[PDB]
Amino acid sequence: SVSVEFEAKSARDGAWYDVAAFLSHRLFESGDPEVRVRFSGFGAEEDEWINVRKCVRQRSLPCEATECVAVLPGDLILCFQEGKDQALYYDAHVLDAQRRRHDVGGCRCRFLVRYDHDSSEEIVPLRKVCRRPETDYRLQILHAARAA
Amino acid sequence: RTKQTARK
Ligand SMILES: [Zn+2]
Repeated sequence: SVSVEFEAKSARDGAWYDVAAFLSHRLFESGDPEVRVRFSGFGAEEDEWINVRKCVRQRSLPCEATECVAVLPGDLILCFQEGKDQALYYDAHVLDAQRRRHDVGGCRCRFLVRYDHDSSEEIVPLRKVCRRPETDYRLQILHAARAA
Repeated sequence: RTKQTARK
């Protein structure tokens, strides 16, 4: 089997968070079902009704050191915006990549990103980047290129 | 695969 985990977008900040459980559902005549969500990092007081189609998706993947090759200009990624008073995962697009030789610490590559929600830009290391699961495809392709 | 801890 292959497990499928989810992340959901909060209406409080527009950031994405891991989902620990789905507790309930509600339906509308107009469409767009909603699901009651318990967040992995938080408790019952932070439970939220979430638009299933628009604000729930398969969990983004924290990148392995070698997986930097699967992060391309033009990609949507989930990027850790770390600041003064808060540090949250926000959708961003990769504008450019500065790819450097890896060492003992792993990936030395750097990525210029632009956050979707505020158009702000930042240079980030791989450790702040989560790639969408479909990019696994890319990796698989690369894996097929290896020697038998 | 572990994410960093979000702080609100
Ligand atoms: Zn790298």
